[PDB]
Amino acid sequence: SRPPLEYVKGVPLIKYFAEALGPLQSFQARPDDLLISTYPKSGTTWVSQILDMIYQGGDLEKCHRAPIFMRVPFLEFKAPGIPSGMETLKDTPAPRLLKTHLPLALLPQTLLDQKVKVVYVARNAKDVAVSYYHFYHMAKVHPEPGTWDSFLEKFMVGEVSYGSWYQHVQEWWELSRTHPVLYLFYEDMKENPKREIQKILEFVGHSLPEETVDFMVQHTSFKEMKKNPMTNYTTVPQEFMGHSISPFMRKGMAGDWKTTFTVAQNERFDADYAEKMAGCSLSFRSEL
Ligand SMILES: Nc1ncnc2c1ncn2[C@@H]1O[C@H](COP(=O)(O)O)[C@@H](OP(=O)(O)O)[C@H]1O
Ligand SMILES: O=[N+]([O-])c1ccc(O)cc1
Ligand SMILES: O=[N+]([O-])c1ccc(O)cc1
Repeated sequence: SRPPLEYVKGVPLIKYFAEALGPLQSFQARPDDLLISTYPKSGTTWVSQILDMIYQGGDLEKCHRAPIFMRVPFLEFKAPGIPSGMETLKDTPAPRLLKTHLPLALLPQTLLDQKVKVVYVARNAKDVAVSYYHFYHMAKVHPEPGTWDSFLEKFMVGEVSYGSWYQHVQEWWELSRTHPVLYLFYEDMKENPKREIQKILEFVGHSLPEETVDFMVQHTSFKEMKKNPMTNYTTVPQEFMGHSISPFMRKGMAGDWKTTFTVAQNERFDADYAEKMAGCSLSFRSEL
């Protein structure tokens, strides 16, 4: 019933995920692992499904084996009456696709040392905040969200599960200068998914015929993913995720934060964002 966050090295975390970090210290990466890394609500499930269809040669018979959360072990995950990501990892064959939201301050150092390829997805802060707010309501391991205005204040000082968005997107953007990281944007995927799939294909070093890429484009669109039981999280216990409170596949839009942010909230957020992202080669689009 909505436990408080726990701080581990400056990072606020779901308490079961904090507990999960102990067993995870004995995780050993493989030169052929591939890590999907995002701040929450930035496109994790979307890119996981794309990467997993690439892994199965574009066939969809093969992606229905089990849910996405079984096919792509979530490193730090754990919950009551649900297998930890470390547990699920035991039964995952190489080459493995792995998922995390851990800041670099917590990331198993084995992944950097083994030079593990990373697919990093970033999304504009305002859509992430709105998506995160609704997520808190359905995903019951999170503390109480509160009102949207108070949730928004928490999001700006990084007092939410996994801490600061502004730091996450910046530190992984720096990492990409020195480590194999394909650094993607949710808004790009939204604008031209085929182009982004072709980018992911080239990073993992596969080629596919164009028909298979079109097939993948269709089967990873918001509407297909919303109705697919394997990707929409409807198979987990109600005590864990309340689908009738807010579906995991909620809207899938770039730019709809405008229907949630008030004008005062926007002005404050914009002033704060400019202090935080002061210098940056890194930039985001709020809208298409
Ligand atoms: N194939 C797809 N196309 C566009 N957005 C999708 C997507 N699959 C899921 N998403 C969206 O991405 C979000 C969740 O990201 P994550 O998988 O990292 O938790 C949600 O955003 P919204 O709440 O804005 O709808 C969700 O609806
Ligand atoms: O990541 N998740 O939300 C999960 C992960 C694994 C599981 O068995 C159920 C849900
Ligand atoms: O709290 N949860 O159950 C979560 C949190 C993050 C995520 O990527 C999936 C599941």
